[PDB]
Amino acid sequence: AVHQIGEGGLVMYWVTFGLMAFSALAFAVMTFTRPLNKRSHGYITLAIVTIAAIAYYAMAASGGKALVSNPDGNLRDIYYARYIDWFFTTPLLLLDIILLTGIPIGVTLWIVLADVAMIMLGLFGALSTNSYRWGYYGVSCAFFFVVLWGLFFPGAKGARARGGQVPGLYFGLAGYLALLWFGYPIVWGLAEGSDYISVTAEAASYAGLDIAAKVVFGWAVMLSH
Amino acid sequence: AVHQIGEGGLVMYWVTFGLMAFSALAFAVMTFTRPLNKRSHGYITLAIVTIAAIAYYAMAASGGKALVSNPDGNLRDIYYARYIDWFFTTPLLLLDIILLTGIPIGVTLWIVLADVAMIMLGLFGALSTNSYRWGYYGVSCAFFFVVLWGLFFPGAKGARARGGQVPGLYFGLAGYLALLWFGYPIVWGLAEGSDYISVTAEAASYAGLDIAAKVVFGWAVMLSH
Amino acid sequence: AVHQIGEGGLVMYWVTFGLMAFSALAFAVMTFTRPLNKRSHGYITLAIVTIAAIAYYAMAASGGKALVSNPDGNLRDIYYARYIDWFFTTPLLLLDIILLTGIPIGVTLWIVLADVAMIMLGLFGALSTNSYRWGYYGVSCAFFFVVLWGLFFPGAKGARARGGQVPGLYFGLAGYLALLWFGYPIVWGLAEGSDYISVTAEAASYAGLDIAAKVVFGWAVMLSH
Ligand SMILES: CC(C)CCC[C@@H](C)[C@H]1CC[C@H]2[C@@H]3CC=C4C[C@@H](O)CC[C@]4(C)[C@H]3CC[C@]12C
Ligand SMILES: CC(C)CCC[C@@H](C)[C@H]1CC[C@H]2[C@@H]3CC=C4C[C@@H](O)CC[C@]4(C)[C@H]3CC[C@]12C
Ligand SMILES: CC(C)CCC[C@@H](C)[C@H]1CC[C@H]2[C@@H]3CC=C4C[C@@H](O)CC[C@]4(C)[C@H]3CC[C@]12C
Ligand SMILES: CCCCCCCC/C=C/CCCCCCCC(=O)OC[C@@H](O)CO
Ligand SMILES: CCCCCCCC/C=C/CCCCCCCC(=O)OC[C@@H](O)CO
Ligand SMILES: CCCCCCCC/C=C/CCCCCCCC(=O)OC[C@@H](O)CO
Ligand SMILES: *C/C=C(C)/C=C/C=C(C)/C=C/C1=C(C)CCCC1(C)C
Ligand SMILES: *C/C=C(C)/C=C/C=C(C)/C=C/C1=C(C)CCCC1(C)C
Ligand SMILES: *C/C=C(C)/C=C/C=C(C)/C=C/C1=C(C)CCCC1(C)C
Repeated sequence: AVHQIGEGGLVMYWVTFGLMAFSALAFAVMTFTRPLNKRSHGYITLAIVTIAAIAYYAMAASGGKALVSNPDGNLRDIYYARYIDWFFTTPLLLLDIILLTGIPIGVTLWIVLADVAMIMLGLFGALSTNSYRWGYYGVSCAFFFVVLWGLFFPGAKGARARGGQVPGLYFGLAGYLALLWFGYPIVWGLAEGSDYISVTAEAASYAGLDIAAKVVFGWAVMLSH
Repeated sequence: AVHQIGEGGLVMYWVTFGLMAFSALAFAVMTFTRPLNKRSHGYITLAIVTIAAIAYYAMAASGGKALVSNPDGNLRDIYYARYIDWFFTTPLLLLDIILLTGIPIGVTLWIVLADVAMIMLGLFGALSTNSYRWGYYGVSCAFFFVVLWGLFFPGAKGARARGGQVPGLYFGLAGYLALLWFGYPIVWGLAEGSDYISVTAEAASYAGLDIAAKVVFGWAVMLSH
Repeated sequence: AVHQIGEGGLVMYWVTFGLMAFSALAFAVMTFTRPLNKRSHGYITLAIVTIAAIAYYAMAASGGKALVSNPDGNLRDIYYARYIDWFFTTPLLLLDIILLTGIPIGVTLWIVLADVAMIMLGLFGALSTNSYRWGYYGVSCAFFFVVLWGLFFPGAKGARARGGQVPGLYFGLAGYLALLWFGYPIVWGLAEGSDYISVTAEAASYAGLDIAAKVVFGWAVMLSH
């Protein structure tokens, strides 16, 4: 069988595009308002939703996908565009909260590299036509746990060391992030991995997560400067 | 119909390759002549024409293209190689003149990111098989205007603030750049966009522009240190 | 004919994967042992064998390759994955020894860029379906010689200037590196270039070289801190 997106998925792509694009314009206003030395979280958060807006437009316009054979015998549309999005946006999301903590660049570096490895191995698993897809998935899950360790140990120490409003903002955003980001490997296991849920279900599920992880998250970042 | 390059286009690729490659060797001599602390514009300008030489060789040797369906029903050879070129060379061209101005890195950053977005969205539009090609094009045109705003407002302020020979060199190069770079979205509208002009006409038109934007421009940069 | 890997090549991929992966875990232990300010060669060497482990897994799992027409009339499986590996790992290998020398960043920059050009032009040659493959190869060989010049002239001067244990370590590693890295364009000439040796012979030959260039080399780096 050929498993591709339905109407419900395409509308979710357009809805999600609109949310990201609106957020991008808003955050551009809010950022270029602020003085040059105060723009860091602005630039980062703007870049997150701008890149996601570009990816969502692409997917809504029937780009950024390729039909890939799953070992169950179906051809499934793999939205490689989402991984390109995540390659830039997930390190940016992490930096948005890591920058609160003042930890050394050396520590931040291995957290973001654990994150890019996570995404890249997911991509490779998604483009695999065979059972070795699951080795990619499992090692990527290990790297996700490296990222979480980074957030809840050295990152957390940094935030508590700074004190003031930093711990509340950091633990609030990091706790939300940590819990939310578990949605992604779950959806992947069900979608690109096992070809169990429909591509519409996949698209809608990743869209909901992306709205939570970028729109909700981003507005929270932007509204607490 | 299948729209591909003719002989006139391939010779223009070889001619343009020769011009870039000659310029690269010359600029390598001129740069490694100069002392380590004086090499910046040298390295940048060398990199521009070296990368363009590699891209032009590739296209002359029948690489860097894929046949893509245009909604008019023709298959058109899209030279994705040129966009890979532009991804590196257009930020480098901008840096070549932005470095004259001493503006903050924060400003330079959003100018180059506006530029990379411009190129990338052009690529996506070029690889699109449907009418959403024009949304890519229009937003990319907006980003081009962001780049020009960067050059003619903060960049321009920086140059005038420095004074001396900087304003004359900056406004001369930036004015030439600004006007010349309008050629690209015009050609694209006629070529990758609408499939209106032949691929030979496309190749020749982008070649002429590239010779002006890199060979002429580069020699002007290199001959005013 | 269709030239693809046999069993001997796939086992060599798994063996090589195991060696890289073991080395990655070991080097992770050794690096996160050391204090934050002493981790540079650790991080670099860890990254080398981690990336190679990912590439070798991919190739062992039948990814990272595409069938490409050689002008001799055969279709040959080109392992583009190896070039993606080399794009990151060969600059990292160079930095691992260049960091001993204290030379200016400006010099290190053109050495690594000569190296990335070398790899990229090899990739382009490998993906070429025609005789222009050899122009890519020859220019890439020139860039290899640029890299070696970098190592044996400014890099070497830096090392001798520092003195102490640096010259012995630098010249030992650089001499080994220089000689060993000649294996790659030889194998390429025989494999991706001319389609003369089998893909199994290719895989085994690049694996042997990679084990020498990353496992042996990496253990030597890690065991001389
Ligand atoms: C910023 C840089 C370093 C990384 C971002 C670019 C990466 C993630 C991009 C660049 C080119 C992309 C690939 C180009 C072409 C295809 C063909 C299709 O059948 C499957 C997806 C696949 C294979 C893409 C996957 C994502 C990709 C690998
Ligand atoms: C330096 C990094 C971050 C960016 C530069 C690399 C980008 C622009 C390159 C990497 C791989 C490239 C893609 C790889 C394969 C194909 C297949 C072809 O049918 C259409 C072009 C397309 C899709 C290429 C377009 C350009 C591309 C996306
Ligand atoms: C870190 C960034 C800047 C560079 C690393 C990414 C580059 C080297 C990667 C990104 C996408 C890759 C390409 C994507 C798709 C294909 C299709 C296949 O038929 C031939 C290989 C080819 C064409 C790949 C070659 C390597 C590639 C170009
Ligand atoms: C048919 C479908 C079935 C496929 C099943 C495969 C699923 C595999 C799941 C993987 C579990 C995650 C493994 C990860 C286990 C932890 C590894 C680790 O070292 O990371 C933590 C530290 O680095 C922190 O410092
Ligand atoms: C059949 C072919 C017809 C297709 C027509 C589509 C062409 C669309 C053209 C686009 C016009 C350019 C829109 C750009 C308008 C300006 C947007 C903007 O905000 O940028 C300026 C500021 O950022 C500066 O600070
Ligand atoms: C059928 C197969 C036959 C194909 C033959 C093609 C092989 C071509 C081989 C290339 C030889 C290498 C050329 C390289 C020659 C040196 C060029 C150079 O300037 O580099 C050195 C300096 O930069 C150092 O500072
Ligand atoms: C805006 C997008 C976000 C926050 C995306 C996050 C994605 C992840 C946390 C993905 C994780 C994955 C794994 C842990 C294993 C398998 C592949 C995944 C990439 C989807
Ligand atoms: C050496 C190459 C140069 C200076 C190339 C410049 C290219 C541009 C200014 C391209 C601009 C584009 C748009 C404004 C919209 C549509 C896509 C374009 C990429 C060709
Ligand atoms: C761990 C991997 C290593 C050290 C790979 C090294 C690869 C090279 C030195 C490759 C060189 C090449 C040329 C000089 C010309 C033709 C293409 C090559 C890429 C294989």
